[PDB]
Amino acid sequence: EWQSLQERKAYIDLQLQQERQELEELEASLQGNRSVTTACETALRPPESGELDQKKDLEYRLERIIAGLASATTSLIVGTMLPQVRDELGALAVAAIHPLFNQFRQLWDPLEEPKPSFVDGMKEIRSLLGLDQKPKKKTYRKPSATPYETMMYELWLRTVAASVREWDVREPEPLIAVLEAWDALLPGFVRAQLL
Amino acid sequence: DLYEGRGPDDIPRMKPLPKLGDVLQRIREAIQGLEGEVVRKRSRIEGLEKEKAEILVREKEVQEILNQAGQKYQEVVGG
Repeated sequence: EWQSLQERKAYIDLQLQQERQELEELEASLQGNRSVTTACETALRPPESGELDQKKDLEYRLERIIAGLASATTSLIVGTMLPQVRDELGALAVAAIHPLFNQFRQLWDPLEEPKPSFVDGMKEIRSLLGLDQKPKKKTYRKPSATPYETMMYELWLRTVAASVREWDVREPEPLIAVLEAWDALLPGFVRAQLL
Repeated sequence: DLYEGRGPDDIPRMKPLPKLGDVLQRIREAIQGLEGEVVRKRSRIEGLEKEKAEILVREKEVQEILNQAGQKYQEVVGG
C-alpha cells in the first residue's frame, strides 16, 4: 500500500511539474500577446495633427504610423518574434496603410512632389513589408503577391501611369526624380509596367 | 525584373487588404486562449498537488497502521 501511494504521489508530482511548466509557458505567451496588443492600441490611438491641408495631415499621420511601426519592429527581437505574429503585423500595417494611401494618392501629384513625406518610413519598413525578402515561387501555381505590395502596385502604378500620360515627354527630369525616389518601395512588376 | 513584371504568370493575381479591427480581435482571442490554457494548467497542477497531499496522508496512515501492527505483534510475542 505504501509503494502504491508512493507511485501515485510520484505520478501526481510529475503531472504537477508538467502542468506548472505549461502554465508558465502559456502565461509568458499571454503576457507577450497582451504587450503586443497594448502596443498596437497605442499605435492605433496617436495624437492629432495640426496640418490644415488634408494631404499634409494624412502624410503626417502616415509618417507617424510608419515611425511607430519601425520603432516596434526595432524593439521586438527578430529571433523572439513568431512568424504568425510577424505576418499578422505585416497584414495589419498593409491594411492601415492602404486606406491612407488611397486617401493621399488622389491629392498627391507625383510630378510636383517626387518624394513623399513618408518615403523614408516606407524605405525603413520595406523589410517588414517583404520587398527585401526573396519571393516564394511555386512549382505549378502562380504566387499571389503580398497585400501591401499589391495595393502599392495598383494605386501607385496607376498614379504613376496617370502622371506619365499627363506629363510632357520633353522634360523627363521630374518623372525620373519620382522614379528614383519611389524606386526603393517599387515592386518589379510596377517598375516594369512604368518602364 | 522586367521579365517577371511582364510575365503573365509572374504578374501576380491580387487580393484586397485586411481588417485591422479583425486582426486586433484575433490577437486578443489568442491571448485569451493562452490565458485559459494557463488557468487550466494551474487548475490541473492544484489538483495534482491535492492528490499528492492525499497520497502522502494515505502513506502516513499506512505507516501508522504498520507501526501499530508491529507493536501489537511485539506485545503478543512478549506476553
